[PDB]
Amino acid sequence: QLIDGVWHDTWYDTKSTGGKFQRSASAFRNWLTADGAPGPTGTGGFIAEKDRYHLYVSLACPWAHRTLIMRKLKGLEPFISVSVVNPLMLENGWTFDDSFPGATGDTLYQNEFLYQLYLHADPHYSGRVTVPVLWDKKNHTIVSNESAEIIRMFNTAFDALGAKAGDYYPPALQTKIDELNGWIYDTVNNGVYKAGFATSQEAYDEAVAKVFESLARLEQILGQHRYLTGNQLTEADIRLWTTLVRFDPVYVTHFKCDKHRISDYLNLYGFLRDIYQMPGIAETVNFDHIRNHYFRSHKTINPTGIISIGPWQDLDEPHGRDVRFG
Amino acid sequence: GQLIDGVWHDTWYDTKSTGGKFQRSASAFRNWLTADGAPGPTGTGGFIAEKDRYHLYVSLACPWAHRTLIMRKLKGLEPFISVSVVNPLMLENGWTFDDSFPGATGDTLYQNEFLYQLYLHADPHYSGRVTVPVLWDKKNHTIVSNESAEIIRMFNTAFDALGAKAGDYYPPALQTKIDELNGWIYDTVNNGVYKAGFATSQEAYDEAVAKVFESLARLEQILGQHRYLTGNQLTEADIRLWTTLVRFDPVYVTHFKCDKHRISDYLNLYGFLRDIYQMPGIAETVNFDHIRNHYFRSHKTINPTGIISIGPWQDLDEPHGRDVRFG
Ligand SMILES: N[C@@H](CCC(=O)N[C@@H](CS)C(=O)NCC(=O)O)C(=O)O
Ligand SMILES: N[C@@H](CCC(=O)N[C@@H](CS)C(=O)NCC(=O)O)C(=O)O
Repeated sequence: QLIDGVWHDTWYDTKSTGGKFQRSASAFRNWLTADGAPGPTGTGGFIAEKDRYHLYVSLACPWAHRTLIMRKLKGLEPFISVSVVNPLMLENGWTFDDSFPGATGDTLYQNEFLYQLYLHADPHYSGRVTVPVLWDKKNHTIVSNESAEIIRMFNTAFDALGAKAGDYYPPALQTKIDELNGWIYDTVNNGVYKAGFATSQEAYDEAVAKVFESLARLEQILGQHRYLTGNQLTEADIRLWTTLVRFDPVYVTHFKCDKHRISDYLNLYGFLRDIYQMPGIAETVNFDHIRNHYFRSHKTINPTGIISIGPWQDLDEPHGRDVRFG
Repeated sequence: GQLIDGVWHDTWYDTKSTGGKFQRSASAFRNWLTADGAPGPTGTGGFIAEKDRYHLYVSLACPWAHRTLIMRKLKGLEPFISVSVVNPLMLENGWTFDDSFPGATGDTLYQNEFLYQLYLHADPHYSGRVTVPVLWDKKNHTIVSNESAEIIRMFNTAFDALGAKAGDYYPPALQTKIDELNGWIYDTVNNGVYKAGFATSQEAYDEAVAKVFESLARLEQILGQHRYLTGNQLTEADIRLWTTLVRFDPVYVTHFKCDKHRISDYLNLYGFLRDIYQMPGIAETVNFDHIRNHYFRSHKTINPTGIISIGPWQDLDEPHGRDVRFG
């Protein structure tokens, strides 16, 4: 964590006294727009254009992963450059230590720590230092560090400039999507963390049951049609998939969500391989980063730092859900 | 923890050592219970098979201790061997006689507080690990054996003339095959899962866990040829493999990170697991609460939180067919 301009090695902190962290922690909720107008929150004028915006991600984070997937589906590679922090999130938090294969270092300003860029945008900044970060190269500031919104910007803001066709938040499906997003976040995306980081046996039992209850639900839905809302791929699927692709390799063992493996569900496993095999998506998946990060960064639950050999799986097996449905 | 010169050490066992290759009690307890009281190949004589003399201190969580409980059922030795179950929580005092946990009985002979008190009684200045199972001699108030591989040999024959059920799980004809299996099954599986769970470095874990799955693969091949490891006869090699197998999905998979495959993913190993589990008398010896509680809560070095994972789903009651499939 990063308190009023200074870092604190998990020293967050001595306690509280006014009052939640803080008045600038989600002060990065601006929107990229096509006209430069401010979005529904934050301020303008971050207008969609080339060679201006940049992504700071870890390949290990399921939230940052969303933005990489949307970057591929929408053909935004020629508009949006990418920096990849080191997988080992140690005492300094996200680090620009390259050397780990696929780690790039701060390829813009050559900083040494992710928290440095947060300061370069607000030196009096109080709050968490998270990926993903959508960065304005021209104002040297943070547009947004909220992945749920970054993927919506990517969805339309670049269309006139030549983005690939696709709308992952179509006005018709929006209420279904917001609804799915609601419980999928609480019971699955964030669910596996509530379980893996649970404080007591009682906490863990409640969290992990929610996880598997929802999996049974999703298995059912997938079920009646190819994706969550029907025959159309939406951001609700992408948001579910980033957790799913990490489930068998990390969450099952590391976060003790071990009642069933994704590979045990007919549909969920098919869904997993489906999106996995979409052109361009496999390359955004890097299991070394994923596994090194979780097993080595979380000393409070895996003190030994040992990376388990991992549940067996083959994501390249043809899935036939394109045929099966509708 | 560990006893040093009669003194228990809360897991500072010891402050290194400076002396060094424990000990004069590394001689452990290796006497043999025999039919006529003659001495076995180690230890001394006088431990003749009889009623109301011998007792067994176990944990329901321990695969080694579990071997002796199973042999006790198969051979019908309940009339001759009484049993005490220590508490599953193995903390800073080692095995404990804390009842309160269901299945824990306290010390049914002398109501001690700690397993290590029994060791001290046998050897007031004992230096070594305080382990289960312990075969205790009520007459001479000492320890006969604390070596599970030998206790099962004793159970297998020592009582044959006093009413033990017919059955030889180490018969002359199969001894060579059995000894060979025991050798590699012990090093890569019974103890292999431990080498993996407690590996100090990533390299140590990598080598242990691969040998574990390499051996399961080999075992899967063997158990697709006949009902048991050596053919159509159950032997101690099966029993020794089984006690690990039954703990594999509830604990070793998650807790010891042996998670490439689940036993339920193997047709034959999973059949063999259900097959032995469903033999009369066997299921009573299995207590998943003791097992899952012991491993997750006791090993704070591996699992600081002491959280007990919900655990891989399984079902050992479903019929297995192995009684017919072969041969
Ligand atoms: N709500 C934000 C937060 C993203 C997030 O939780 N990122 C994690 C990755 S697991 C992170 O960088 N955490 C580091 C920290 O909290 O110190 C989002 O959806 O992107
Ligand atoms: N040599 C013993 C080994 C059994 C053993 O080490 N049991 C473990 C339980 S998993 C134990 O009592 N360990 C206690 C300790 O080391 O402190 C045998 O094979 O009978």
